[PDB]
Order: sequence, then structure tokens, then C-alpha cells
Amino acid sequence: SSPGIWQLDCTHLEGKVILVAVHVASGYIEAEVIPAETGQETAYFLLKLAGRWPVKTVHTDNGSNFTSTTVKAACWWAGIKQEDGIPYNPQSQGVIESMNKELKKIIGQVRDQAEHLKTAVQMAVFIHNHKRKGYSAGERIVDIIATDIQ
Amino acid sequence: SSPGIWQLDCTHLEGKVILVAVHVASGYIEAEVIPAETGQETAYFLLKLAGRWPVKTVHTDNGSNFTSTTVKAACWWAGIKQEDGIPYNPQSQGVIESMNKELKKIIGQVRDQAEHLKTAVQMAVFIHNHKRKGYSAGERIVDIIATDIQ
Ligand SMILES: O=C(O)CC[C@@H]1COc2c(ccc(/C=C3\c4ccccc4C[C@@H]3O)c2C(=O)O)O1
Ligand SMILES: O=C(O)CC[C@@H]1COc2c(ccc(/C=C3\c4ccccc4C[C@@H]3O)c2C(=O)O)O1
Repeated sequence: SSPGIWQLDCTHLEGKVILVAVHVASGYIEAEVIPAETGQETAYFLLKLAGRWPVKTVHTDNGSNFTSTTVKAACWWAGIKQEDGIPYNPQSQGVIESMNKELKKIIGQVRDQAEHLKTAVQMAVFIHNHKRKGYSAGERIVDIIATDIQ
Repeated sequence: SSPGIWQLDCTHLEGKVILVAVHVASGYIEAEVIPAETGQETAYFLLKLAGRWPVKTVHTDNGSNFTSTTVKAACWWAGIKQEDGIPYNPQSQGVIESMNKELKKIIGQVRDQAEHLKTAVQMAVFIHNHKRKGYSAGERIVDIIATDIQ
């Protein structure tokens, strides 16, 4: 349902993979650094996400993760409708690509404050979700989900 | 504030450390498997948590994490009031110990479905946060925070 729809997004930095889930209706994200995007990594990430937020539907980031039996197993396990990420709405791509740009910008802005990329990525998550644009993504996801629960 | 209060909790399984943050007012948790509880691990965990939920106050799980300059640095970074976890209210201990028991029980119930402990721990997180007792911890945290935002 709109409150339960998430989009996977994979971006690259420093020869490494940043896996992002975006809560579509709010722009709230969770993200992780992984060595490579595998079915297993994506599956584990989805499990973590769905344990933390009511994930009804995941638009996978690519066909490999859509196809991956490990990813399907995690979606099955976590009660997630695994969908493709075909941007039937073309604005989806631009929104995602812009977020990736923004996230990389923030990572660069914090990069020196931490030895490791994964720390910088979580700093970026924090900054992204708290950023007032004046509600934050964090406030929006909670509000959206709360309204839905009620 | 009651919606922003979290409690760190560290428990052990299979020669490994499960670090748990409990949202006190709701019972919602996030958790991770780490090799050992270090200041660095705790700091990184807190950063992740605070990027994801509005963490105003963290009651640390022990004095080492309370003392840790790395943990203080993360709390500073993430805007978290780092507090002790002294159970001035004695019911806190029993609540925490019971949750640890429950979490271990769930981990045991899923342990065979996954090769790795960390997967089983995230399964347990999922099960704990979705469990209806009939609202779930997941529903409660969102509601609490939503009410507060309003
Ligand atoms: O073992 C794992 O899971 C990863 C452990 C990570 C390792 O990276 C780090 C870590 C813990 C700390 C740091 C350093 C800082 C840090 C960490 C969190 C919040 C603010 C700050 C400010 C300060 O710079 C780093 C790092 O320097 O990147 O814990
Ligand atoms: O490397 C990292 O950061 C994450 C690594 C994780 C850890 O191991 C795993 C993994 C990915 C998958 C699994 C297996 C399963 C799994 C995982 C999630 C949800 C349901 C299931 C059902 C199925 O059993 C395991 C595992 O067997 O535990 O990737």
C-alpha cells in the first residue's frame, strides 16, 4: 500500500556498493555498504528492513535481485511482495538518480570524519532522514504509516 | 522524551554478541550481531539507529559504553543524550532480561532456517517487532512517535 512501498536502489562509491531502500511516499531511506550486490546481501538487507518497518512491497533495483531465489526467499520470509522496479512512472528514475547524487554529496561532506565508508554512509542516512525540506523524511514516514494504522 | 528514549542491551549467543536497542515506550527493537561489544561497534550501531529513528536519549547498557569516548563521539554526532542505564526503576532489568530470553527463544526457533546467526537475529527482530500482544511494537513505536510529532 503506499505506506508499505519501498524501492531498492544500488549505487557505487570507492569501489564499493551502497545498497539503499527508499520508502517511496516519504523519501526515508535505510542503507548499507556491502562488498558486492549479491542476492544474499540483498536478501539480508531486505530482512533487516522488513523487521524494522512495515514493508509490504519492494520494487527491486534490478532483474538479478528480482530473479534471485535468495531474494525471493527473503521476500517470502518477510511477507514482502517482490515487484520489479520498472519506472512505469519515469519520474522514479530521476528521483532515484538525484537521491544517489545527494547521498554521495553528503558522504563526501562527512567522509573525513570517519575512517570507514560504512560509517560515512550511515552519517549520510542520518542527515538525509533528518533533513527538513518543513517536515523530515523521518517524520513523513512515521506520519504516513501512523495515518495508515489509524 | 518518552518517544525518544532508547535502551541499549547486550546479550550473548554462540560465543557472539547481540547488541540490541529497545525503544522503551513501545518495546520495538533493532539488533545486530557483532564479534565483541566495543565502543566502536556500539558507536556505529547507535549512529545507524539514530539515522533511522528519532533517538533523543540512549540509556547505555554498561559503564564501558557509557565511558567510551567513541560512544560519546557517536552520541554527540547523532544528537543523542547519552545516559546511564541504571535501573532506578527495578522493573527495567526484568523487562530487559525477559526480552533477551524471548529473543534467544525466537533465534532458536528460526536458527535452522539460516546458516548464519546474524540472519537468525534479524528474523528474531522481525518476529519481535511484528508480534501482536492487539498492537505490535512496530505499530506502537510509529503511533507514539506520530502522536509526539503532532
Ligand atoms: O565493525 C563494524 O561494524 C564497523 C565498525 C565501525 C568502524 O568505523 C567506525 C566505527 C565507529 C566509529 C567510527 C568513528 C567515528 C564515528 C562513528 C559513529 C558516529 C560518529 C563518529 C565520528 C567518528 O569519526 C568509525 C570510523 O572511523 O568509520 O565503527
Ligand atoms: O554478508 C552479509 O552482510 C549478510 C550475509 C547474510 C548472512 O547469511 C545469509 C544471507 C542471506 C540469506 C541467508 C539465508 C536465508 C534468508 C535470509 C533472509 C531471509 C530469509 C532467509 C531464508 C534463508 O535461510 C543467509 C543465511 O543462510 O544465514 O546473507
